[PDB]
Amino acid sequence: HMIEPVLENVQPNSAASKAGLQAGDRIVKVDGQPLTQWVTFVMLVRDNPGKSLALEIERQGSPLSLTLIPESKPGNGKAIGFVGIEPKVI
Amino acid sequence: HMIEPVLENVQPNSAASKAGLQAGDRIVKVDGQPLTQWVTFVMLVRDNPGKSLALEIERQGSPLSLTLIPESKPGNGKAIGFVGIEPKVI
Repeated sequence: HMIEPVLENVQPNSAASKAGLQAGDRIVKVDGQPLTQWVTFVMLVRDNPGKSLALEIERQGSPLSLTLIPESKPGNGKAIGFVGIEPKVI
Repeated sequence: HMIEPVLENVQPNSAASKAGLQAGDRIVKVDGQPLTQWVTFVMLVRDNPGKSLALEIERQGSPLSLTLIPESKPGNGKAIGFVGIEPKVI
């Protein structure tokens, strides 16, 4: 296995904040695809600045659907997504 | 592109600290194996607790050679490498 898609910390507004995402939330689908690694999700975000992603998540074992919209960060090579989530500490 | 192997914050001992790494450092090779993505580096780590890593980095353009020995963290599925680095916020 690798790193499961569970939120460590969410910053304050912060796109992830505004969207309702909490620490401990687990991502289950994005745009109706299941995923199982954090990295899969990260690439998804970075690829969709200001585009809307539809998340099904598990929070306390119960389900939730949240719409999340990456902010747009220069990245200069060239324009990336940003939601403001602290990644689990390696 | 993707995410690059540049270190955001380093932590207080901590195999990464003992090993002598700093925020800003960029990983170039691990056991001669060149890398270009952050995750590539994360994998390498978690997969080698107690094992030891031939490192080549770039600090202010100046190349440099270091050795990392990841601590041995649970994960309990089953025993993972750890160094004490916080990843860029995402």
